[PDB]
Amino acid sequence: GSPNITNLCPFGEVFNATRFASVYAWNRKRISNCVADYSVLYNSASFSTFKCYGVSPTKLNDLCFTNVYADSFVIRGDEVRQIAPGQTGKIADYNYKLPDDFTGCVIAWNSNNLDSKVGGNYNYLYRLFRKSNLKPFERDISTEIYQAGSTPCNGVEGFNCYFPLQSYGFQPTNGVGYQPYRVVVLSFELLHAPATVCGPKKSTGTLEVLFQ
Amino acid sequence: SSSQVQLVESGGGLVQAGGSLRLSCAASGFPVWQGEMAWYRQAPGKEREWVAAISSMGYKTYYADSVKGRFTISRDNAKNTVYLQMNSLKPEDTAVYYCAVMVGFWYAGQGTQVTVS
Ligand SMILES: *[C@@H]1O[C@H](CO[C@@H]2O[C@@H](C)[C@@H](O)[C@@H](O)[C@@H]2O)[C@@H](O[C@@H]2O[C@H](CO)[C@@H](O[C@@H]3O[C@H](CO[C@H]4O[C@H](CO)[C@@H](O)[C@H](O)[C@@H]4O)[C@@H](O)[C@H](O[C@H]4O[C@H](CO)[C@@H](O)[C@H](O)[C@@H]4O)[C@@H]3O)[C@H](O)[C@H]2NC(C)=O)[C@H](O[C@@H]2O[C@@H](C)[C@@H](O)[C@@H](O)[C@@H]2O)[C@H]1NC(C)=O
Repeated sequence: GSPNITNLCPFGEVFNATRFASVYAWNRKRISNCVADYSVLYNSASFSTFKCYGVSPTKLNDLCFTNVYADSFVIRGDEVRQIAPGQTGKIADYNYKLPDDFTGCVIAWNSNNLDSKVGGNYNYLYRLFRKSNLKPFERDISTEIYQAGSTPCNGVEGFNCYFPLQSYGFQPTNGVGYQPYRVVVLSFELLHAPATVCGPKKSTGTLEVLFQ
Repeated sequence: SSSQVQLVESGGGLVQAGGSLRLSCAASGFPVWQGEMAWYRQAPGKEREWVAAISSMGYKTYYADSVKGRFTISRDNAKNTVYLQMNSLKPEDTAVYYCAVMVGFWYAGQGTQVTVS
């Protein structure tokens, strides 16, 4: 027959979501126990980045013993280079860290037309200060006052005592390096038990639905 | 290190009705054998129209009724390229043609314009 709509993989929901997470609170969606939605399509015009590391994107079709994690968030154009193995900087250090041996794909696109507004969109936040670098795929959503000097802060902001999250200000007139970019990181979770719903790499005949 | 994932169509152009054209689709970042690949076309007025497809890991081909007998899809795994052979072109074959691969979702190229007088 045909799969239940509950059994279609929600890749379209990842890329087409109306709102994206702030990078410090990056969102992870597990894609599992599902088969491809043949109505979901993107082209070279959709993305400015689509790079995979150590893996073909055709692995996204193999979910019988694998889950896909789609991590998504908004950062600045000039920070997209940090969503890659072996990078350092504000995003890699304190917000979203990929491992040196990363296996998976990174997709990004310019979201100026949705995420910037006249006078600035301030709803996207990043972590600016942290006592140590994030481990790969670590997530920090704490909001403790950061002690930048030797004097303890005792929970009050001042010189050397800073609230650690700060807002991007996305204006449509910003240069492209300061415009917002939506980012989707696809990685794989190897499983020990077979999926209830999935499909083989070799075609089973689903292509006929495009000509119906 | 990284590999960019990209599909680049080429070979479009202007031909008078009854003529032929062979479109090419150079793929990057995945082996074309490992994916279901397909051609669709984008007509000025109309929505997306799938015209031809070939199986993952196999040779079974599919075609839109509107192009059966006229178009042939094929795959050169050594050149990592897919082709669309278009014969006996009719003026309502005029559209921008895209190649695409199923990677969880369809991912398509940049398009190549085909105009049939
Ligand atoms: C889920 O998202 C899909 C993908 O969105 C894109 O990708 C994401 C990742 C972001 O990067 C987005 O910014 C981006 O849009 C949606 O599909 C996309 O929809 C948009 C808008 O509907 C569509 O863009 C249009 O494309 C046509 C065709 O462009 C080619 O052809 C012309 C000649 O015909 C040529 O000149 C071009 O160079 C291209 O080669 C274009 O004509 C449109 O122009 C209009 O808008 C621009 C805005 O800049 C304006 O300047 C023009 O003057 C004119 O008004 C416009 O650019 C994307 O092509 C399309 N992408 C794909 C892969 O399909 C998807 O939207 C839904 O499907 C669409 C087909 C459309 O019907 C939408 O209304 C639907 O909602 C979305 N899905 C849902 C459910 O929301």
